Amino acid sequence: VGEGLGPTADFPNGRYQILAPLGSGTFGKVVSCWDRVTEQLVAVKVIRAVRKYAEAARMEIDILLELGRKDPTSRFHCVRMLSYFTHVSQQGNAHVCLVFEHLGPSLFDVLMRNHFRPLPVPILRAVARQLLEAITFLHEHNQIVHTDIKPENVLIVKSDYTEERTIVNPDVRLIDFGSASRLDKVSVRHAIVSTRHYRAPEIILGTGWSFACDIWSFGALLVECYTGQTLFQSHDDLEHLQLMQKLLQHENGEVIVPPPRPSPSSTSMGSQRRREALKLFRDGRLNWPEGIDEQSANSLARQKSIRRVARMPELHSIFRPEHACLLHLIRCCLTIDPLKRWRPSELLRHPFFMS
Ligand SMILES: [Ca+2]
Repeated sequence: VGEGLGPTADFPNGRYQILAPLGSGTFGKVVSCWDRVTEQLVAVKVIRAVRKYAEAARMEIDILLELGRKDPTSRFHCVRMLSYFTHVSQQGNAHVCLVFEHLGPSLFDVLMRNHFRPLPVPILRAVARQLLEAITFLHEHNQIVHTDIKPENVLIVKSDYTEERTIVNPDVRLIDFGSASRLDKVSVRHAIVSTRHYRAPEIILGTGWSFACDIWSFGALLVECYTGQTLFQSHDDLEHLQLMQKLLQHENGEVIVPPPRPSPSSTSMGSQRRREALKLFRDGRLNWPEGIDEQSANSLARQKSIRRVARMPELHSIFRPEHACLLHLIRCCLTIDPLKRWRPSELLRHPFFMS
């Protein structure tokens, strides 16, 4: 902190003076910075010179250029990239740096600051609306899928506050386009995408994901805003799918069904994924709980999973009677079949947003 990034003729110690940390992750670090040229606060994302995260940073730049061209003022609530540069470190490491408008706390930071208590519904509604506007812009105006919708990637960059500090009138930015994919030509993909807790079932099952996987993540995000708590807390595919089945078991038509079995000759990424997913099934049904151990009749692992699934609520029981409208909205999102999920422009017409 206190160094500069992006040396220039006028500012050889760096145009962007590092002020404070903002966030970090496997991608690298985000720092609050003073732009010595325009004399503004900005946020700069510096990607670790690791190649994996650096080539992701370059596709992010490309998408953000197109989003910013179509929406300079972020009326559709995607983060605005102001600039980008390569910071050749004094060692020799070149870091890809993205310069963003001044940012703000994430939804995760908000939940954490409130001790993972429920977000009040009027704020939930305002955040949900702006995030759907962002997702509509991506899917329908740009044919881009984000794939990484989660609390850490939804920022409140501007916000009035009511006094501890409450949040009123949030101004949302969706961030992190380093995993976004253009789907205007290629309709379906099969790579594993999304962080575990927000990952749609079709990604696990190998049946092909598209725009709809973002609506699943969105639905899981909203439930977490309502309860304060991550909805799917498993890191194992078999148990994760069962938690989905349990949540939705009282929703008509909501069953986890296996992918079609691939030709044994088929070498594609999608076939490989479907073969793996089929190991989660026995005679066409999800092989839970028996598939958790299957090496011991009496199993500690199997017993833990049974308790975790028993603790998982049915979707309808999460919501207070007076919040039936939000439940109806989430039902249009948390559908196991991606073809049943609503488009974000349709979700924006839902009565939850008129009232
Ligand atoms: Ca990410």
